[PDB]
Amino acid sequence: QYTLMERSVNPMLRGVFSENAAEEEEELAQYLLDREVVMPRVAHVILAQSSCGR
Amino acid sequence: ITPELVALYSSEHKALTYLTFEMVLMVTDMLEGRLNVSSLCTASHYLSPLKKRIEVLLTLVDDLALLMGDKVYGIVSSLESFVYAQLQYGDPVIDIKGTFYGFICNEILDLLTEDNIFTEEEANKVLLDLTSQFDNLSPDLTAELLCIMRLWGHPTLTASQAASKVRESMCAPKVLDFQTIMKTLAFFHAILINGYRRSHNGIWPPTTLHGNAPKSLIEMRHDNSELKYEYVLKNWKSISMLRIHKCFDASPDEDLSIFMKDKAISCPRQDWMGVFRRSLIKQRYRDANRPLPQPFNRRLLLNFLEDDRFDPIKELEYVTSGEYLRDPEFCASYSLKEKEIKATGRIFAKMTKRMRSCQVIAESLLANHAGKLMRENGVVLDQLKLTKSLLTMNQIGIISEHGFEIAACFLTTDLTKYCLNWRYQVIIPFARTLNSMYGIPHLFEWIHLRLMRSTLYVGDPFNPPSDPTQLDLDTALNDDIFIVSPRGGIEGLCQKLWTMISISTIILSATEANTRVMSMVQGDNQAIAITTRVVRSLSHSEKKEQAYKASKLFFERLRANNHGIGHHLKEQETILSSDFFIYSKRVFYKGRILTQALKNVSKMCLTADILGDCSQASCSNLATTVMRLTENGVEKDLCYFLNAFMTIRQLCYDLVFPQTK
Amino acid sequence: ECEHCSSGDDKFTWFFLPKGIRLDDDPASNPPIRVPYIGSKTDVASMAYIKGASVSLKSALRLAGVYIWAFGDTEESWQDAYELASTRVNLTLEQLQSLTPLPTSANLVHRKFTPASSYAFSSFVHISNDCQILTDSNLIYQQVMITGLALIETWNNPPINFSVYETTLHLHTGSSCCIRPVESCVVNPPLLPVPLINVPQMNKFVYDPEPLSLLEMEKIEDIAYQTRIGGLDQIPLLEKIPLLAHLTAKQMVNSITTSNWISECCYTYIDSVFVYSGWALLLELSYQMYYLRIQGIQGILDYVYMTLRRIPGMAITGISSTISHPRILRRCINLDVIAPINSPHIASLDYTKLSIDAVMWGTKQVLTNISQGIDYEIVVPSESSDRVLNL
Amino acid sequence: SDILLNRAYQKRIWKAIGCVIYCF
Amino acid sequence: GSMVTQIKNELSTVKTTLATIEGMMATVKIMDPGNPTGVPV
Amino acid sequence: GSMVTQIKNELSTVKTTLATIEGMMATVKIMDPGNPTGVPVDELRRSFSDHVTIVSGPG
Amino acid sequence: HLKEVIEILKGQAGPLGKINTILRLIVERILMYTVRNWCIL
Amino acid sequence: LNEILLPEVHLNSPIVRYKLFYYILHGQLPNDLEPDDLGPLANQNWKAIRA
Ligand SMILES: [Zn+2]
Ligand SMILES: [Zn+2]
Repeated sequence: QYTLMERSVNPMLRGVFSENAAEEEEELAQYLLDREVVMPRVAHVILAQSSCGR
Repeated sequence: ITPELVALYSSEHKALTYLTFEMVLMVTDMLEGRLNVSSLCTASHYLSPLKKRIEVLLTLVDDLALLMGDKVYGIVSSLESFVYAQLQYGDPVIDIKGTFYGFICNEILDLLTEDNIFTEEEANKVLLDLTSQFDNLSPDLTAELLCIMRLWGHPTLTASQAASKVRESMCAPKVLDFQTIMKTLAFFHAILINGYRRSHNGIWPPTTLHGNAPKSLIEMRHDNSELKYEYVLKNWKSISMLRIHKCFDASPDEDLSIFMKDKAISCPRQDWMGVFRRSLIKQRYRDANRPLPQPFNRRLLLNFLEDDRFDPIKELEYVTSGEYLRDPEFCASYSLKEKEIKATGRIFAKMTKRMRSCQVIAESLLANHAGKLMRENGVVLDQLKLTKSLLTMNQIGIISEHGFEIAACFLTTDLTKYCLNWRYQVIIPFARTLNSMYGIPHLFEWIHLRLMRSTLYVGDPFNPPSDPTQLDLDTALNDDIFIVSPRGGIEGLCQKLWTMISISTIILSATEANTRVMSMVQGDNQAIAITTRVVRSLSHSEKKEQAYKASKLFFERLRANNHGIGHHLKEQETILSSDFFIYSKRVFYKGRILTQALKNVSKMCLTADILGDCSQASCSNLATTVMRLTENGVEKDLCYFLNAFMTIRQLCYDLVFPQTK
Repeated sequence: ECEHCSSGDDKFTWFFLPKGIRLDDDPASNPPIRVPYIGSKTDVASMAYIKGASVSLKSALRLAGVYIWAFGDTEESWQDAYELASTRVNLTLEQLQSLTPLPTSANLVHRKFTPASSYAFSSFVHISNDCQILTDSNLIYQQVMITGLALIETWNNPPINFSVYETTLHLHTGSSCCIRPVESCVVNPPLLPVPLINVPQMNKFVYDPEPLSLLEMEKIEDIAYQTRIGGLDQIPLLEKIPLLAHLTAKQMVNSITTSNWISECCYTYIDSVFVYSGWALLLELSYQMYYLRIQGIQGILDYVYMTLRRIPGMAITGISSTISHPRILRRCINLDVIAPINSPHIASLDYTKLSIDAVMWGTKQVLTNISQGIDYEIVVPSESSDRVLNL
Repeated sequence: SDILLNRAYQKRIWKAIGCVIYCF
Repeated sequence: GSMVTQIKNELSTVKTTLATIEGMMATVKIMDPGNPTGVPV
Repeated sequence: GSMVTQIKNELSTVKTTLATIEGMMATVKIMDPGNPTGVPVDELRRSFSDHVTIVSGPG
Repeated sequence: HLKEVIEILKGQAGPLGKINTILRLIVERILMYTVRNWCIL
Repeated sequence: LNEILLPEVHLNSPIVRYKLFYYILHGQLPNDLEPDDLGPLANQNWKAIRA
């Protein structure tokens, strides 16, 4: 899926792929998770409904 | 053993056979299925009665296979329906008991005596031996004898034989009734308007009444009131000829998931011989002094991914503008279908990239806006409410003592050959009204128009055309692997429109007979629960007799309507029963779903087909199949023990049969 | 005799299978059949309902609601949620707050034909959680009911086709270590700054520059202003309970003219519930009785009695289920709304007629109070027009 | 338009008549 | 004049049946796969 | 009034035929020839490749 | 409450079941009127 | 890389009779196949195909 997404040049999916997508998702997951209490359900939901998750 | 063939010889029988790699995989899958089925019948006390019957069935059909050849799969497919024929052998109604049983016995006799392998006496004896393994069984076990279907392997396929069936369903004259088409179109319009009323705050769609509309229809449009089906059946000449204008702001790019699914795409027409093996076509091309055709290996997903300028509006313009009917590159072809034993459905079609994109866009457009408007059937994407609706439909006539009561007679119809029997002249009005509702001048009547102008063929690399002088698809004749100018549709393609037409026909037939029904049309199998009012004090047999008598008129009307729209209904397709109906290959018998656990256990193999081939994936597959076994009536204790046993078996197999050194 | 009931524990899910069942036999002989419990999928009460909302808009609303429910409702907890939604929409902070659904009891739900069972003996099974507390708890109790049904089904395996004796399963979940209290929705601020989130602004499938129309923006602004000024639940606690009774009565009246209202009715004024049910039904039937030239209080009472008596029994089952609940039943009896008459046992009571009697008592109370001059408040939900002038 | 009364209905009616007489 | 009225009422039926015939013939003509047809707008 | 009466009876004759034509038109048969002959598509291709935007019924 | 009864009776001349249930409800209401006011008869 | 793209373990493609016929005619393998059984393969110049 990454090999097809990085190869994609289609007008749709123009900005979907990002080279630092993994790093951005790690930073966002740290944002949601590096709190006083860790709530993996909330982090999963918020990631899945964020731009990185879409 | 070689990478390409296996030569097997047995001295006991003095028989030598050759097996290719695919045939080796079939034989080992079938033998694993036989082992699993026999061992489960040995183990479970529930399936214990089935062991001997399954063994005798296997022996008899193995000798029949040796006697006939590839035609024994006709007998297997006949047994597939004989299971249901035996299931309806014990219904209370005398006039429906044994009809399917007798007809299927006649068809098995025909299949056994067509080649004169068996005389009439021998054929009758063989039929009796086959049938005796089905009698004196509980309804649950008679349904769990539907595991044997893949226990005899699959037939050796040829392009010519597979093409002959589709060349005859298509390319064949079909007479249709204008009025039947117009009545079902009027009911289609009525259901569309009623659905758009049930949504969108109870207001009619933008509609233009015809000049023949009476005063009553004008007032119902003005008042935005529901169109009662009895009214529609009366004024069907005005409910039809009613132009529904644009209702949906639908766009081709509404859903992105449809564009990201890989579908088989055919080569350009100019090089259609590149599917065949190079060895077989090299000389016939050399004698014609022509270059060898270029092999085609592109995929739809990769082609869509590598387009710098891809606009779904411009993709749909291919069909909308009329360019599809002029493209000299367009080429559609069939190919042999795996794991099928029935003559019908042995092929699936592939188109070009532009016409596959147009097809998926049109199907998404129909499934998102207009498909939602007709819910006269009960099928929905939510499986939970789907099976709840199925149980409610099945339990109509089951009322206890804890006046008048209610009674149900169930009808099941097979719609496999519908795709080949659809004709433009019967779908054009529905396609035109859908085009008007979506705003597209011409989108949905594309399949038949494009097919009548192109020659189809079955693309098998080892099945080149018999005549080596036929090097161009257009000039090909209607024989061998070619299907010249198919007038019908293709399976799956434009199925939403066909399902909607079938729903309209079912509702028209129900209204014509003044009978309440609950259809559950699903594209392959439709189930109709005919409902009637009976006296509470009546006997159960008499209640079911009254229900069947009420359902007789509805069934006659449905047969007449389906014949009018060009679908001749035979005895094989329809199954009338006062106890059960069939939905998604599962039978709903008297408020129950029968088990069919042996079918699930027959596909419990020693490795997953996925590429990684880890031990975890295989063990997860085994666990999923054991979950199915638990859900299908097998002892939960036995299922737990079996899960542990086969997880151990799989790990030991992976340890001692290492894939990689 | 049950050993958990006999020893302290009293929380259980009661399962019953009647005697005399014979599958593939005369339906009259065996007990009545019904669709068994096969599961309960997702079933929003947002501040303002948006129609035709884009996928990005729905995703942003989900993100904001989950964020506010989980991490807190401070102003910075709203700023962070607004930014994270701004990675997918273009709404301003005010309309985000306004349109976002309720950040209370977030379900956190996240993502061919294979029936879970044959439903052979499970179609005859009675289930009742009347001895149980009841959204993790809802899923737990659905799991308990499914487990009990599967246990009943494996008690009579497919080899068994008869039931010569009636069986009862208790399935006590109380006195269990596993059930636990639930505490959440505390304020946890982010110990790390918001990351620099790259956003496909131009891509329509990820970001929508114009998710709300001008009319939609005007409507949401009007709703927010009306709530800020006119108010919604700012009313004191003493005023919330009668208002909840009025709203649940309106729901019941709209229902008649497994779904139930025991959760609301157990925490409100049941006599006020039925009084406002009568009031709402009277509002619905006012025009019909006026065009029929009905005169006098008793004319209204007779008309409403026959209207209630002529509705199908399936429609009134919503109110029947609420009244049949033991706590609500005792409450109705003690408030003189309901008198259990013409039944040797409570379970044999005609709860449809009982609900009709309760609604009739409420209608009589409303008519008498109106005649004496006690005005009754009219509520106009989904209105911040002409429908109020009609009401 | 005459209606028929079951025996339990008759007991109901006569008990109601007794109650009305007792209270009035 | 009465004659006229009846004639107007009966010509209303003539109108509706003629419109039915017209629509039926239009549907027939548009049912020929030979010539692809397009819905206006 | 007499001319208008002559046309009164004649128009009734028309009404009935129009009803009758409608009857037969309502019971017509739409037949698809199919490709029984099996003639190469090249030859069978005697049909429009172009959509025509003709209005059917209302419009 | 007999207005609906007469309306459906004229409309039809299914409905008979509604006719019967409305008649039964009316007569039962009259019966309880009589029983409640039994003393003053 | 060929140790990941292993051949199928289970059946996922149709069984073709003419594939087996091709492989048993290419090697001149013993058989009792009638001329019509082979279909188009009987007219091939297997010599060039064998070469
Ligand atoms: Zn207990
Ligand atoms: Zn525990």
